[PDB]
Amino acid sequence: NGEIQALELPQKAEALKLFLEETKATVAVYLESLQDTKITLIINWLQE
Amino acid sequence: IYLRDLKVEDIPLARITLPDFRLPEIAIPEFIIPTLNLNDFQVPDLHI
Repeated sequence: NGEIQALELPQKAEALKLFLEETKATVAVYLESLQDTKITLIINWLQE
Repeated sequence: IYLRDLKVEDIPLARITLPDFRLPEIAIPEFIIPTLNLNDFQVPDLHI
């Protein structure tokens, strides 16, 4: 227990969890921006 | 003229972000074996 607490293992786990959640949120935002959830947005793609 | 039915609209991921993939804190399950005493039941009365 002293060795676990000496290496701030729970803190590193929390930081990794937060960074993973941030990365997942960014990836979800990017996917929502890329994927078209509407027919017209696809048709507008033809205009490009 | 283009089709109007999609399945991206059925997926919650393409609509709202989902910060999944969480990491539990680094802990340890502490479980100690009980102290089993038996000298109180039997008493060796024989000299060796």
